[PDB]
Amino acid sequence: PSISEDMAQSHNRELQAEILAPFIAATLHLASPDMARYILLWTDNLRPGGLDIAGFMTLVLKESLNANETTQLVQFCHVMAQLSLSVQTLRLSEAELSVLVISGFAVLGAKNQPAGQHNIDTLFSLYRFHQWINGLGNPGSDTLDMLRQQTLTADRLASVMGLDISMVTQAMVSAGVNQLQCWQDINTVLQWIDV
Amino acid sequence: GKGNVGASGNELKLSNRQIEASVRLSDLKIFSDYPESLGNTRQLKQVSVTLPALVGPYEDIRAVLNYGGSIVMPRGCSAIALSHGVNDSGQFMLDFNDSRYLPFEGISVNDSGSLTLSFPDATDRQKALLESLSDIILHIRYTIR
Amino acid sequence: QFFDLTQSFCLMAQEALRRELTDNGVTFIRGGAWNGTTAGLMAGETLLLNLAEMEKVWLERDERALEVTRTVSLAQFYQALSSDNFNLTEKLTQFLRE
Amino acid sequence: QFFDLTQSFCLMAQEALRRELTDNGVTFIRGGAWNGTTAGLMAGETLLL
Repeated sequence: PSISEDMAQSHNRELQAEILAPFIAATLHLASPDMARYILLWTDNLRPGGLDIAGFMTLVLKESLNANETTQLVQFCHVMAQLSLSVQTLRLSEAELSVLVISGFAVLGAKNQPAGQHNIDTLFSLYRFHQWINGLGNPGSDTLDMLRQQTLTADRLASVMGLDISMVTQAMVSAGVNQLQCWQDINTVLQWIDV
Repeated sequence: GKGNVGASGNELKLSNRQIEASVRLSDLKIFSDYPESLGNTRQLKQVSVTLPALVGPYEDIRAVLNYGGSIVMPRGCSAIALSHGVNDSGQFMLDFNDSRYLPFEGISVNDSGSLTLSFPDATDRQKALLESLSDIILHIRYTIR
Repeated sequence: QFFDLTQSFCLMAQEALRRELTDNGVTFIRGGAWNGTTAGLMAGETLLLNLAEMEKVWLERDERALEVTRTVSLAQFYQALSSDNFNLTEKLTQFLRE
Repeated sequence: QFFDLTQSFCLMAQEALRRELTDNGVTFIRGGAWNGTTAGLMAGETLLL
């Protein structure tokens, strides 16, 4: 009843996700419409059952015109349920998720898989990044700022941590990283300095 | 069955079965009517029209006023009609307090656009009626700021 | 009861709009405002959105239609009929005689 | 949805005023009422201003 096909045949994915965000926020027991829109972007980037968001909404507006793919629609639904409860359990907050989704998880990195799959590695890496976000403290948010671009530099990093610069120099020479392009690099420096 | 006299904007023609008479609004020289003192922006807001020809009972004159300017204000006021012409303004009432806009409101006082008096089927049913036609009066009320 | 009554009024409003615009396709009352799972609450503001949509449609598609008046004479009309052209007054007086 | 609709109404009102004063430069609505960070709240009183 609420929405129709008029903006369903459009090409503006972000507009469609933004306008659908309240409905998913309700059906998914989710906090804010912005997180609904972000997780919509994420599920689109997954493409669970060979679907996009516009297709998702067109099929929903269809009155169960798919005999078998309605189960695929509800599989998409359970998939966003899983990602949403991942967010709830890991307690990720607004800005970190926004950066990760707007960067297509490029600021994370993964193994033999772009962005992020739905396996254990993604969950573990996101959890690590989140404890590190929390332990950054007050300036850590603007740290994410310099993380959104590739201006994340060594001396600023060490100064935020409160640690020595030369430690970080040795860590980048040992870990082989010349620039902290992705959180894989950051995490490797983290593990080397932790050792 | 066809005539043409006049220049662009100020013309009279008989197209198809329809007599057209276009008047260039800028051609009327409303600027010179009153001094530039105590007035900066002038614009048209009302037009009534009179057709005092030989008309008895039961004869129904049909006229159309159309404006074809560049300033395009939404429909409802871009054209008016004439049936009686006895100080006919094109409405059941002459109210200046209308919540809505009067037809032909906001026009530039000497816009490059033109206004057309059009008589349908004068070939034809209004041929006799417009044969007896003498002339037309245009009472234009306009405001000056 | 109050919701049923305002629902009937809003339906009547939609029909009035439909007649005014002489288009019988535009619909805004799509039902479901009495959401049963939630005691049928919070339908007033959904109806308010319906009314806002009504007002938007009415104003945006508004068109001050051009007005024309036509005078018709029954004597001339009947005297000038394509299939049965006849004197109207004479037939009147005759039908009066019988 | 309601805020989008009232945004439309406010913009057509602005256009009506621009016609009335016959000046096309005066602007009052400059967007930003739908503050996305705040779930698009706080637009109503903005339109009031």
